[PDB]
Amino acid sequence: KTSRGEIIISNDGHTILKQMAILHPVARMLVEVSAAQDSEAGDGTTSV
Amino acid sequence: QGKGQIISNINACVAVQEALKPTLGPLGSDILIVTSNQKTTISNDGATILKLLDVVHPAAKTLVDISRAQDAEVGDGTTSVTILAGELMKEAKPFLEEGISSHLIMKGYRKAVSLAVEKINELAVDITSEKSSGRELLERCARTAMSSKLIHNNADFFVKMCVDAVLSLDRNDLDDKLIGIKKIPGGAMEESLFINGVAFKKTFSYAGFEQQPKKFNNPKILSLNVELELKAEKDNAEVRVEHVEDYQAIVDAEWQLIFEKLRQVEETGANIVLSKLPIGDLATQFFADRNIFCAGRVSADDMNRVIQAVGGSIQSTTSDIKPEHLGTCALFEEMQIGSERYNLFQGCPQAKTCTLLLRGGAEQVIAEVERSLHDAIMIVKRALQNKLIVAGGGATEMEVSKCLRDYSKTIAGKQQMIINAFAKALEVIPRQLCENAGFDAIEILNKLRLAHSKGEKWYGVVFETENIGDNFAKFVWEPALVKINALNSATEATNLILSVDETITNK
Amino acid sequence: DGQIIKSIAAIRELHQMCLTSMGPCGRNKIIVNHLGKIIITNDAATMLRELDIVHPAVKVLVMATEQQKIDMGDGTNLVMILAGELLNVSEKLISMGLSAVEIIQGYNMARKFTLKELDEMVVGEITDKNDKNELLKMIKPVISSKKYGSEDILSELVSEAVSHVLPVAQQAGEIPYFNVDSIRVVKIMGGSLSNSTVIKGMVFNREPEGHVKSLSEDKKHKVAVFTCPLDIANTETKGTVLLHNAQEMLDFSKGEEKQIDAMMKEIADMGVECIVAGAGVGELALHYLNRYGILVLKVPSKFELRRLCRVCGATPLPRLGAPTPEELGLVETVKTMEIGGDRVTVFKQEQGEISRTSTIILRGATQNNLDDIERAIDDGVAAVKGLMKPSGGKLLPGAGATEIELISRITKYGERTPGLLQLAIKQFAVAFEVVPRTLAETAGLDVNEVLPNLYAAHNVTEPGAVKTDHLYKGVDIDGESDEGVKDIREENIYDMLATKKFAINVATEAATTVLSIDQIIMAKK
Amino acid sequence: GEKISGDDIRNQNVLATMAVANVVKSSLGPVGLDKMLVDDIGDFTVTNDGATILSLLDVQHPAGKILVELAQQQDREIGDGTTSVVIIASELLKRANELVKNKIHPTTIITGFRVALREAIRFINEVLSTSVDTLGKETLINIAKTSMSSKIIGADSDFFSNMVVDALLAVKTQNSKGEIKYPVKAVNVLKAHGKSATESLLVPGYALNCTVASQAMPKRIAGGNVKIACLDLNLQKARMAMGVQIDPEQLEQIRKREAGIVLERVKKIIDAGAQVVLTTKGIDDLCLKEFVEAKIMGVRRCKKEDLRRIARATGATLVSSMSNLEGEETFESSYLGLCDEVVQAKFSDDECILIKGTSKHSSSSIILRGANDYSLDEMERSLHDSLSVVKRTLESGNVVPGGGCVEAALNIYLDNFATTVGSREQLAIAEFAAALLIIPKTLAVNAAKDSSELVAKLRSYHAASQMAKPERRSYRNYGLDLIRGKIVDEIHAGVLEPTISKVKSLKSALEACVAILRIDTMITVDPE
Repeated sequence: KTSRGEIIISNDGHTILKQMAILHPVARMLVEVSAAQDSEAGDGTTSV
Repeated sequence: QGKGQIISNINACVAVQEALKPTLGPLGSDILIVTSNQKTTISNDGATILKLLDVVHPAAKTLVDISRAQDAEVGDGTTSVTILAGELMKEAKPFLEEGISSHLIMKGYRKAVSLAVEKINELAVDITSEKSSGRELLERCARTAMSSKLIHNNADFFVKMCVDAVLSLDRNDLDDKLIGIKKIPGGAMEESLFINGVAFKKTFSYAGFEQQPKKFNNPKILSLNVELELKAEKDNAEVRVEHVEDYQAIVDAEWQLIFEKLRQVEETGANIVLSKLPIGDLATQFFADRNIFCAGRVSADDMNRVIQAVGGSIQSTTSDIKPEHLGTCALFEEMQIGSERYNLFQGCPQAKTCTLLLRGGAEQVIAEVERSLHDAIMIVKRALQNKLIVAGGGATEMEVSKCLRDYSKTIAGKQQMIINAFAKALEVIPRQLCENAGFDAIEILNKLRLAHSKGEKWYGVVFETENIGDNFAKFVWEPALVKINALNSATEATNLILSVDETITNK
Repeated sequence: DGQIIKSIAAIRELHQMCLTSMGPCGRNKIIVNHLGKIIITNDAATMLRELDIVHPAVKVLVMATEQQKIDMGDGTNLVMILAGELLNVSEKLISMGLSAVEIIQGYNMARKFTLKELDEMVVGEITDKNDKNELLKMIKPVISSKKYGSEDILSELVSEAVSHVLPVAQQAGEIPYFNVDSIRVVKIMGGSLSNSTVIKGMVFNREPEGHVKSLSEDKKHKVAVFTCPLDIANTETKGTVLLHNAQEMLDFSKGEEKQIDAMMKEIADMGVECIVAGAGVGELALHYLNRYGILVLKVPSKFELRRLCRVCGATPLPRLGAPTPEELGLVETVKTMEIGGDRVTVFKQEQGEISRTSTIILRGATQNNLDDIERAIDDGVAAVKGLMKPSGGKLLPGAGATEIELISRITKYGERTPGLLQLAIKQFAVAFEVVPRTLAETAGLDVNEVLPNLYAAHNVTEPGAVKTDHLYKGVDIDGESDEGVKDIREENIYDMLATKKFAINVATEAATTVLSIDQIIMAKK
Repeated sequence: GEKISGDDIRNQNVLATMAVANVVKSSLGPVGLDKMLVDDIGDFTVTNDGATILSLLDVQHPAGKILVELAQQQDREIGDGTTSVVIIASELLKRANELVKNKIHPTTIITGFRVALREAIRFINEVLSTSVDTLGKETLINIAKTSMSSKIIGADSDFFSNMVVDALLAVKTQNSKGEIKYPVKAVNVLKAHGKSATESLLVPGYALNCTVASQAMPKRIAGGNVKIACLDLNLQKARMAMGVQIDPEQLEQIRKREAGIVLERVKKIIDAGAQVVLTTKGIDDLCLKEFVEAKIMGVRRCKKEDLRRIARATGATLVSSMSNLEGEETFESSYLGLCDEVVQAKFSDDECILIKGTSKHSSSSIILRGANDYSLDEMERSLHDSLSVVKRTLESGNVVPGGGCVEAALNIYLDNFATTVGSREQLAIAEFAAALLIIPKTLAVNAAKDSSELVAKLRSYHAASQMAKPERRSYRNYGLDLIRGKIVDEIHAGVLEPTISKVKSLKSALEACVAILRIDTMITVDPE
């Protein structure tokens, strides 16, 4: 549930990490990893 | 109030039911519970778990009241009584949504238990003859309980020493107070000793410690409640005195009163003199020259066990001691374990009791060991009046479970569903076993339906080989007569909780 | 509208609670007192005892219920629901404009009328006096008010208890009053219903003195009850020991031993089988007591000694002397048998004579369920009292069938009393309609099915045939709940005439007291 | 933000959906009753329809919005009998908690339900009813008596059975490349206060509720070939320019020239010949007087949505402004349609123009009279929903017996199907078969009867039908009577429900429970 009330139900790793609220400085860079997996691979995100 | 109050009373039992799930079975785990006595209880059997459990909701005390009834009755595996009674209340949630009254539920479970009393007699068989008997049958029944809780690997050495202690019990007497033992801290976990008599720790120290002889060949036992110390008289010590020399005579009289009684202790000549009250340092250096065993601060329970062993008595007057008040035993050997000396009474005139000396620093280990001895006397009592047993592992209830489904199928309409829920509630015993063993409850319970129908009767569930086999032929057995009062007690308690629609709390 | 009305809402909370606690299909409750006392029972009488009373009419109901426990005590919630139903009907009568005086007159004139209608429902006129067999059959339906699970086992425990206390003396023996306090039930944790036994003597839980009670197999003994407890000799006021010299210092302890030699040997000279000691004694008493084989009762209570005088049959000696051969009790066997894991000292005899004040050992798994059985024994012996002290209590049709015929009788009385009595009497029969609806509500049946069954039996008419089926048929639910009719003669479910006779006077008294209250006055409370 | 993992999420989701589900279960079956909702804003609606209630109800946990969207999907599929549909998937979540506590994997719970519904399609085909099947006099009346259930209008079934059937017979049109179907949602329902349902009027066509602006205008138009013109052009004093703005006589001439053209624009309508003209925005008495001399029936304060269905049904071209290929303002004769019969009738202290015999698009309107607005609130949504059942009845002749006949029958097929699959999925079939039986059990709860007594007898009659393949009939029987509590064939009682409604009910209920079982955790981000 986002700040505006958007409900998204999925197992996609890139979608979950996109709206995930992370208070850890290094763990925020893990979202960039999922962003590169969608641009380069873009398939089987749940397995990757 | 209403249907919601009954669910609130059931939910109070669910917290106890969910905590007792690991507490059943050999492969069941343990739960940690802290009490107000600063005693951390880690145990398998739920016998002492329900006593030390903190009760929050008032309705949860119903399972505690029925636990003490089955505590002195069975004591081993009684945690399944509240689990089965909890399943009867848990499976009653869809029944509360319907218009079925609790009294219609009362008649449903009663007809299943009334037949179950007859089935247990039919499912079992008289053994007797040249088959398993004393020194054999007692070892098979005691090994099931004990090895299913603690000392899993070393149970071969540990249980064998405890079974040999119960062998001293004989028929025609069968006293129930013979299970009294003591707790010995310290030592190795795999080391244990056998003692046929009362053992009591020093608990105090005095200058004549190292001078106390530990070995008496033919001691004489004497019990006295007289405390040895300089203290005021019983009521009033006020003495009117005129002359000055009489005040030193009072000091002499206070000494002569004690010193004359000190000579009367050594005048008897009994090599064992026990004081019910503490012993001070005033009589130490005197009585030490006589070189007779002495122990102070002895508990009143240990003094009563000596009276019931050698037939002694406690007297406050030495001149009134009768010739039979001095008891004798076969041998007296004082053992010292961890700088703590222990007296030993061997060869009492009549002793059927065996006090097991344990070792180790963990206090929670003896909880089930004392409970195992409480179950050991139950095995002896239930092997005499009626001779029969059933299979072990907990699969006995699954044999009668399907027998209730077959009979009640054709019996009076709606009463089929209520009894079928009882037979469904009997499946929780193997269900909690398959959960803690990492097995598959679906495949096993489906095979039991054929194992309890086309598989005749005695085939049980084997945890060691992860297969289904006969526990009766395996020689591992479980007491049959303990399930009669266990199944009937849970029904009257469940019918009482479901009949309470409101709870009143003053203040 | 703020006093005579709102006062009903205070009882309405307790009235709804009594609807589910009445009948064999009723519901139990959990009670937690302010001091920590826990009570679980289906009877609302004990509930109102420990519950804090705020509204004044609540104390009126518990005192009226206490009057039933002194007399009857069987189905006390019947009149409580009837009294609570009058308050629900009162809201209908007050809305009509009837004054509080005329409403009481409607209930008062119907009270004397209802007492006269109790003679028309009389059945089972004759009853045996000293016959136990017929008594065991009529006491069985009395248990149906409480838990009906086993009525046979509870009757067998009463059978062995009455057989001892019963004076017998067939024909006319000048039979005295049967003592209720003589029979005393003791709750024992553990065991099934069949494990319970009956002790002809006094069942005590304590430790035996020397070893265990024995030697009484040859019988022929003498037991004397001592009212004065045996203790260390002392004066009334607190004294101080004053020694004139040092020689008396060593003789003080020896002087007390001389008293033990004098007192314990003098009381043991006659060889009493069982001595009654209400206080503590020293350890030196075992010298003379174990020598002569005397059994010792250690620290009993106050109420257990009054019942012991009728067991051993010994004269209550006011002072403690040497046992007098003139006044002595006759006791044969005294043994100690282990039951629930501890040695239980019992005074039970074997034949040889029949004394009074027996006891019953009650063994059960659930201690909470034993409270209802303990109250069932009190109501069980109360059923015998109605057939004992009075000439007879006879019988009346139970299961609410008696109140059904009264509805037609009260209806006919309303047609003959015009004026304000028309609204009072016709609604007075409505107060009797809650009794059959209470049994049907606890059973879960639909009222729509029960209503024509209640109208069929006693309301329609009585045919000219002798002993019509309407009188011997009633509302009972086993398998017949679909039909709604059952014969009460085969099941033999009956109630005594004294049950409803005392309830009608309470129903009017409870209505007269509450409905006459103009306002509630409380000063610093 | 706030994130919780484990069974705490699935437990709070089921308890939240079950709490709001038990509220709408009181409306199940003919014995159900409506309920009131307090919106705190001053508006309230009393109805048993779950589509509106779940939309109005504030959803606390975000998992509850899945069941809300489920009711919205039923409107696009069927839309009627929501009391008997949306409560089916609510029972699957209760028994799912016991399976989660077990070692069964959540996908195995899902896979067990997938093979259950996929095989249940053939199970429905066994009890499936053909187009003819039972007597089926008009085959609509037998279904019309079923639509009276689930609602409080069942007491009027002596009328509404003839009302809905006789009205929808003229709705048949040719569309979708020669497909014969009823254009649902094109039926206009009118409400009137007073009397009872027996005063309703059936209009084989379109009926608009409105009167003439001036009382001096003729209120009666009779005869055939009646032309109607929908004019949405606003007639009012024109506003100024972009703000550049601009002898007051020449300034007043602006209104004189505009109103002069407005009078000429009406004269162009006079030459058209249309008997009825419509005007959206209001006008003064100047332009109203011209309509009197025009000998044409006008109407003002018209709703735009009402005129959109007029141009569709009649076929005339809706004209929002008068223009042509040139710079001349006029009205061409090619923008008018034709109708078989058009007449205005007086009904309930009011009048309405009845447009019948529409050649372009055929439809029908139902003008009903009732107690009041609050009494017709339930009767409104109920009749709008009953239009879909009659559509699905004649579109597909497949129907099924109602009153718990399907749920009681599917249990027997799944009993032999559970042992067929076996392994770990056998327990999932048993829980799925027992969950379908909860709906007919809750049916007798609202009727204050004993359901288990009927289910035990009803299932025994369906069992004797399946156990004997060759069968005269000593065994076969079905149906459940709520009033008398007996088992009787529904051919006499007349309760039958379309198959397409029940198939799509269980088809959508499958993915409803799976959406909850696929949620591992729930996280909520605080708003800005």
